[PDB]
This record gives sequence, C-alpha cells and structure tokens, in this order.
Amino acid sequence: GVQLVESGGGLVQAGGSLRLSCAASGFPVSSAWMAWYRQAPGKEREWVAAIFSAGQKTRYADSVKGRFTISRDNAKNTVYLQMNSLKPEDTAVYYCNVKDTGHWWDIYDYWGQGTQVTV
Amino acid sequence: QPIGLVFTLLLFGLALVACYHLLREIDPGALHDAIADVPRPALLGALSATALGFVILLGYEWSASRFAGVTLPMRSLATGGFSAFAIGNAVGLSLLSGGSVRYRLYSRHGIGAAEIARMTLFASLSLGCALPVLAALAALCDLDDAASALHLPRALVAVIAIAVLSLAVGLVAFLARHRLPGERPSPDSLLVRLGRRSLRLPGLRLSLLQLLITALDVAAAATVLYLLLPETPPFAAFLLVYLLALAAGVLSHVPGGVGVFEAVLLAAFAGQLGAAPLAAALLLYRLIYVVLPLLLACLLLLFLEARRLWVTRQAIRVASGFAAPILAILVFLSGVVLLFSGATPAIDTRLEHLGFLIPHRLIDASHLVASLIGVLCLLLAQGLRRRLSAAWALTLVLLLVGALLSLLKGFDWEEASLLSLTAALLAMFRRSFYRPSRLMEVPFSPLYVGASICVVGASVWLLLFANQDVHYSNQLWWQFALDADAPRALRAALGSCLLLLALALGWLLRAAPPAIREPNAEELQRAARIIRHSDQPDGGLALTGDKALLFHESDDAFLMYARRGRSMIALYDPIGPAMQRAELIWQFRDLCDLHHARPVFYQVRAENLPFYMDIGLTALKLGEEARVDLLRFDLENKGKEMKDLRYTWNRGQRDGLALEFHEPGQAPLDELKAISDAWLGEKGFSLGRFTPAYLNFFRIAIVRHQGKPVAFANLLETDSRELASLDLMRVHPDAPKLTMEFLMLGLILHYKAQGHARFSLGMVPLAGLRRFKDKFQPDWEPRYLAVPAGLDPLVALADTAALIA
Repeated sequence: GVQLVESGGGLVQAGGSLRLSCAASGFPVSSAWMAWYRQAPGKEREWVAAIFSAGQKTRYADSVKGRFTISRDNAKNTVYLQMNSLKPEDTAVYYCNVKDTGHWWDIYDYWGQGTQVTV
Repeated sequence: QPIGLVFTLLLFGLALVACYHLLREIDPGALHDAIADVPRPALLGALSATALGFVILLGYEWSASRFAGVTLPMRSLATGGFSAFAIGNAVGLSLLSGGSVRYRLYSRHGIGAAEIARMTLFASLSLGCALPVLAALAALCDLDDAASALHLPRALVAVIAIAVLSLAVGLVAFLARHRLPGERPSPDSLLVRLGRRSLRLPGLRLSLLQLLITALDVAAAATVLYLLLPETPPFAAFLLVYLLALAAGVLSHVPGGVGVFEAVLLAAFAGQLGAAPLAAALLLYRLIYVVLPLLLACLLLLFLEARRLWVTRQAIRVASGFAAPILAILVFLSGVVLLFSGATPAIDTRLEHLGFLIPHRLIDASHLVASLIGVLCLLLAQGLRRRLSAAWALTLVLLLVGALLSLLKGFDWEEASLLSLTAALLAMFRRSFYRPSRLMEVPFSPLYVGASICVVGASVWLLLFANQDVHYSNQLWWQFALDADAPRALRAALGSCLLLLALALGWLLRAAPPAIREPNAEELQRAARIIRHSDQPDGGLALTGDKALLFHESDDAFLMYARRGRSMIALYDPIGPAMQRAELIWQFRDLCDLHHARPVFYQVRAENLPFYMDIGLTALKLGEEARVDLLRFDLENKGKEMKDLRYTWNRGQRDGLALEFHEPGQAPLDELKAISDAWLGEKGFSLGRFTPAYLNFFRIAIVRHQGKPVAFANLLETDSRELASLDLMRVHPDAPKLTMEFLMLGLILHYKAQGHARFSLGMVPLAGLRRFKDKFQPDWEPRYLAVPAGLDPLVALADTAALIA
C-alpha cells in the first residue's frame, strides 16, 4: 500500500531552473534509500541523483555532479530535486525510485509515474 | 577416532585464537596494500619455485619407486607423483589421500598393493626423518640468529641441535641399523634388518639421495616463501622456522596444516618483520603452493578420465574413477569459497553499481541464501564421493543457484565464474554417480562434521578480522542497509551456524539401524532363486542359513556376511549381475559404517577389485582357485599326469565303484550322515553343515563300493549352465584312495557331458597341499581378501579363522 506521486510541471527551461517533488506515503522517508532516474526518448535508462540516509549521503550522476542539488524534507514528506542550467540531454521523463525502506520484508522496487521534463 | 577429532578441533581453534591475537594490529586495508605491493617478478619467481619443487617431488616418487622395486614408465610415474603430492598436501585424508590416489593409479597400471603401501610409508617416513636433520643443520649453521628468532639462548639451541644430530647419526644410521645389517636385500637398494619383524629400510646410497631430494624440496618451499616476502631474515633462520612450522602443521593432522603453520610463522617473525608484509606473503604462498597445485591436479585427473576412459567406448559401469572423489573436493572448495566470500564486504564500486539496479533487501536475502547454499554444498560434498545420483542433482542445482546469487550479491566475477566452471565440470561427469540411495540415510563420520565446524570457525574468524572497522552493537542484527556490510556478514554467519547445527543434531539423533538377524525361509527361497538365475555356483553357501543376507532392493542380488567382533566379514563377491554388484558393495559399506564396523571381504574375484578399491578396501591376495576347463578335456590326449588319471578311471570301473547321481532332496540320508560321521571320526561359513534341508536344496551324488554307499559330495549348478562347483566332500575312511580321484573325475566327466564349459575344483591357500588339485591340470586364478584403508590384515585373518569354526 505504498505510493509515489510526482509533480514537476516542466515544459521549457532554456537554461533556467525548475523543481520536482516526489510524494511518499508508506515509508517515513527518513531511513529509506531513494533516488531519481531518467528515461530519454528512445534511449536506455540512466540515473541522476540519490539520497542514502538521514539526508547526509547524496551521490550525483556523472553529468550533474554540480549542476543539481537534491534534498530531503527529513520527515514523512516529499523529497525535492531541482532543475538547473540548460541540459539538452535532460529532455526526458524523470522517475522516482525507492529501493529500501525501514521494512526488512520489502523486496519490491517501487517506481513513480514520471514527469515530462523538456527545455 | 573421536578423541583425535576432538584434539584436532581444539588445536585448530587454539591456532585461530592465537592467529587473531598476532594480527590484532593490522587493518584489512593494510593487508590489501601489502598484497598489492608484491611485484610481478616476485610472482614469476614464486611460480618458478613451485615448478622446481614439483620436479623435486617427481624425484621423491621416482626414488620411492626405486626403493619399492616397482618398475613404472616415466610418464606414469611422473603423473602419479604430481597427483599424489598435490592431493595429499592440500587435504589430509579428509576426502582423498595420497595413498588412495596412488593406489587407484598403480593398481590400474597392474601393481600389487603391498608395494604401493611400502612406497607411501617410505615417502612419509623420509619426509618425517628429513625434517629434523635439516632443522638441526640450519641451527648449526646460523644459531646466532636462530637464538633470536626462536627466543631461546643460543647455548640451548646449539646443544639440542648437536644432540639431535648425534642421536640420528648414531642410532638412526649405525648403532641400531649397522649393528644388525642383515644377510641380503630383496630389491636393488634395501637392507632388511633384524627385530620383532623384518624392516625395509634403504641402503646408504638411497638414503643419501633421499636426504638430498628432501633438502632440495624444503629449500624450494622456503625459497618461494622467502622471495614472496620483501623484508627477509637470513635464509638459515628462515628455513629453520619454516621446517618447524611444517612439522607442527603436519603433526596436528589438520588438512594442509593451515591453522598451525601460519600461527608459527606469525609468532616467530612478528616483531622482527612487518605484520602486513608477512601476512600477505603467507597468504600468497599458501595460495600459490597449495591451492593452485590442487586445482591443476584435479583438472589433470579429470582430463585423464575424460580422454582415457570416455573417448574409448568402454560401455561399462563407471566406478573406481577419479570423477567422484575429485568432484567432491571441487565441491568442498566451492562451498568454502562461498562461505569465505560471505564474510568479506563487497567491493565498494561494484556494490554501489549493483545497488543502483537491484533492490537492497534482495541483496541481503541473496547474501544470506548464498551463505546457506555454501554450507549445503560443503555438506553435500560427502554425498558426491559416495556416488549418489540425488546428491549429484542437488549439488549441481545448488551450484547454479549459488552462482546466480553471487551475481545478485555484490558483483563477483570470481565466485560466479568458479562455481559455473565447477557446475559444468560436475555435469559433464553424470555417469560416475549411479546409486539411487537417499541422502538422509547417508552415514556421516565425525571427520566431515569436524571439517564443517573448522570451515565455519574459519569463516567467523574472517568475519571478525575483515569487519573490524564497524563497532559491535545489538542493533547491528536489526540493521538493514546497502552500505552496511557488517550486519550482512553477521546474519550470514548466524544463519550458517544455525543450519549446520540443526543438520548435525538431526543426523546425530537418528535411530540406530536394526541388528543382524538370521534369514528366514522366505529369504532362503529368494536367495535360492537368485542363485539359480545367476551364474556363480559359489553363492550356494548362502542356503546353509548361517550367514546374514543383504538383498538388493531392485530385483535380484544378495551378499552373505557374518559379524565377528567389530568386523563384518563377508563371503564371495555379491551374487547377481555386474550392474547391481557395485551397488550392493556400496550398500554393504554403508551398512558397516552405520554399525561402526570394519568391512572385510573374503575370496574376492579379480574382476571386481575396482569397486573394492573405490569404496576404500585394500587388495590382499591370500589363495589360488583351481578351475578345470571342461571345454576340451579330451580323453585321448594324455601326458604324465593325464595317463594316471585314466588309469584311475579304468581301475575304478573294473573294481566296481559305479557312481550314481540323485535329484535334490531325493537321496538316502541315514547312510549319508553315517558317512559324514565316519569322515569326521561342526564348521561353517566356508563349507556348510549336514542339514537335510541344506543338502535337499542341491543335487547329491553318491558313489557305491560293491553296492554300499561309501562317499558323496554336494553339487552346485546354475540355470545358465556356465560353471559348476563342488560344495563339500566326504569319503568313508574304509574306502581306498582310488575313491576320491574317481569321484572327482566322474563328476568332471558328467559335467562335461552335460555341456558345462567350466568346472571349479575349489580354492587352495597360498603358502604341502595343491599336489592333488594340480593333477587335473586346471586353470588357476588369484583370489583376494579385501581389508579397509590398508589396516592390519592379521586381525582380519585371525577373526576369519576364529569364525570359520
């Protein structure tokens, strides 16, 4: 009974900035490994960033090491990933991936519907 | 055995505890840096030193064979030496021993077992006597450093070394050997000496050559250890320490001496050297000189079976091969490798790359199940060596699943690969495992459970050492995270321990098998039917109702045996088809193990020796069986011996000694028992007794002297009409000497006329008899008595003699 809800609302950036939010219900989003991915149109699957635990460890992708700066609300709320300067390769959909929770019986990988992000 | 197992386990535990104390001041990163700091030229020199040591071992064997007297081709001798020394060094009598592999090679090559046992004893004693003298020589050379290395004053080391050398040169060489030199040597190089028993010790030249070869071998071993290590002491003290460590490791009976050898090295060269360089050198040396040779020997043995016994369409029951006992070793290695990989944390970059694609709880579950599968394969390694089809299938499936779970776990090219290779190798040798027996009923010696306990303790030691970065807390067990690896290893170790303890308890609380019981009428009828359908009339001794029967559970086979003391002495080879003979032998061996009784056979045909070897019995010739060929036996052709035989026939026919045949259970009995009483004026397991039903089972032939019954003998026949044998013989004392020979020849003539191809005159003991048997010019075949693990045959023969009456 866990759900992930996104809201990014991005159409055009042209070197601007935008923010994405990933709502979460089942897990406290405090000790739950969770991240974001990318699905370019006609291309394979890549990732963007991740939050490990307690809002301390946060590893980014190769192309966005300093471009993006994601953060976690630290409570049972949504996490935030924001857009930045013009990345033409960023014209893709962005999923919200959760792979670990506080439960030790949770084996499934829950995804998000995804937001169409274009510049 | 239980006392030795307990002592070995205690010593291994003490060695591990001491080792953890010595490497207390090192982190895993330092050990990794020390391992990576070894240059490529050092590795090349290590490989070259190992190759030279193996050439020297080939020499070990060549000298041993020259001592025994057995002549072998150079290629066969080299293969046997390399295989035996690689297998025996890595594992000590746990799954396969050097004696077993050299037996399985040379006996196939056609060499008696006594010589092979001599070779094994000579090699072992040569190493064990060469170690102290070389140690004393190194001490005499560099006691200045030897005193510091061993932490005793130089005076004590010097005096003990001098005393050892003097005692060796006096008693070991001359006082106890040249005071009693002996009259003559049997082989070229020997000196049999007086004592309680004659002893086979080599001559002065052979002893000097063996000492030189052993010195070169230990020099090569100390050399690979020396050059794999950057900071080194002088070679003499290092060699002394290495020899002492080798003696300590091989004296503890631990397989490979892994627990104590490393402990002695780390306790002797800790302060004067670098802990990380020393540990890296020890691990690299063990891996290069023990694990890699074992892998190479295993691959060579499987290649030999895959080419010399599979390319040629033998179309025979594949037993006594090296598939089973070597695939068991490979499976045990895979299991211990999985257990060890469970404790170590995964590679950081590989773990991150994996965890960015697979759910982390799946990673934890895969880790735990992979550890459990490793323990399961380690335990199933016993089943493979006993050639169980179910064990083969289960182990293959578990290896494939373990490779999959290693890939799912922290990405491991190594384990996955190694396992897939072992699984393919096991799959290619399906035909070796044939028994349809059940795994849950497999007997388990304390040796295998002790090995499992030792491996589990090693894995927990590796867990403690590797994951010393993370502090310990009760919350670790409940911790579940991708980056956290200490909780993973803790859970895996706990689960493996729980599973192993549960399995050990379940196999220890199993109910004892029923005791042996005398067969009933229905089983006697079954045995008679099987004998009739078979072609081994020698099996008719089962009908006396004095030997327990072990019926094969498929359709038709049985094996007679009788228990005396702690030995379950059996009769001739199991009666029935060849395909069920090996299975029945394995069943008998399993039954003896459950009862904690030593399996013993008696009068074994030469054809079945491969099975007696692969279940672990040593051949020992004890007699010869005469077999008169009825194929020709022409009455016209005569010689020195044949002329007197036909003269006997003519004299008997003229005298009126006409011989009469009778159908089973249709002969007079009172006269027969009178004849038997006269002959004896009881005994079993070799001839039988005088029972109306027992004699009723077979046909009875009686010879009449002027109309009265004077002598008779029991006749053994089969429906196949291929062979005939005589059960027991009795002649009245008042009969002339002409009676026995006439009876023999009349039976021979009747069996020839009936169309039987062969006839059996019985078995004659080896070493004043056989003069009468050879009169009929028969064909003679050897008959062997099998004993387990090359134990003392004196006890077995005494027990058989006691049971014969």
